[PDB]
Amino acid sequence: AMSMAVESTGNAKAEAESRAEAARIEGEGSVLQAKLKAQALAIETEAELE
Amino acid sequence: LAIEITTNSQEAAAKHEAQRLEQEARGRLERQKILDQSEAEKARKELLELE
Repeated sequence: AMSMAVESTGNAKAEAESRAEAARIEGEGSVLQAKLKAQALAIETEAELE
Repeated sequence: LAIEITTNSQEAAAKHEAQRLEQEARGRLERQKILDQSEAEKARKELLELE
């Protein structure tokens, strides 16, 4: 029982930390997409402003 | 007939003692199947941990 218990806990922490680390860096990805697509829209309509 | 009864009695008793050896054998056959599966599962713990 405890054998396949640690089996199951690791086996699910597997498909867990997978999507988890993917989430980490897809998130910091959108973080800099934010900082950037900011300066995109921020000055598109700064020239179009004028 | 009175001698065949003696032969049948002694052969029946020996058959019972043969069944004694067979059944005691099967008995700890079960337990040792059991104890070796014990050790196998003890380390199947490490199997599935690391797997």
